[PDB]
Formats: sequence, structure tokens, C-alpha cells
Amino acid sequence: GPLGSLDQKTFSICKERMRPVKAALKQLDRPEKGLSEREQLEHTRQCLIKIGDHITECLKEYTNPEQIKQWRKNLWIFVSKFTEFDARKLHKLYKHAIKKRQESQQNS
Repeated sequence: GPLGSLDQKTFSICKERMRPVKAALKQLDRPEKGLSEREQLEHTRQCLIKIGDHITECLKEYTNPEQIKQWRKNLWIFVSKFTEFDARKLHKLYKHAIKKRQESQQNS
């Protein structure tokens, strides 16, 4: 019924999607400590949006409502393991970034 964790397949799938964004997601587990305050401020957003936008584009790949909805949580869960930020925070924080910045574009 309710399970927990991620399936063995589903685990491999998120690994394969989180290829280019490895730097950003790993910086969310273990941030940098040798930069400025203003530096950190841009840094965390540039990480966050690149992850969350690659998540977004990974999920527009699928067509079925089942898939786009399930992967819309699966990828957030996977990334959330690599940070202090729960998927309840991360989605909200990502939203704040994209919304504020008014970036979104198409076909990036």
C-alpha cells in the first residue's frame, strides 16, 4: 500500500535525469563556505532554479497524467534526500525564485 523510499527502477531513473544538474544538487547537500555573502545569495538560486527547471523539463517529457504527476513528486523526493530542504520546502522555495525572477521562457 503506502510504501516509502523509491523503487529500484525509479531510483535509477532519477540518477539518469540528475546528470547535468549534479553540481547544483550536490551543492544543496554541501554548500560552499569560502565566498562572499552576496555570492552565496546568487549561488543558491542559480543551483535551485537549474535543478528545479531540469526537474520541470524532465517531467514535461512524459504525457500521461499518472507519469507527469508521479515524476513531479519522484524527482523532488530524490533531490530532497541530497539536502536539508524537504520537498515541501524545495518546491515552495523554487516557486519563490522563478516567480520573483519572472524567468521561465520556453524550450531552454
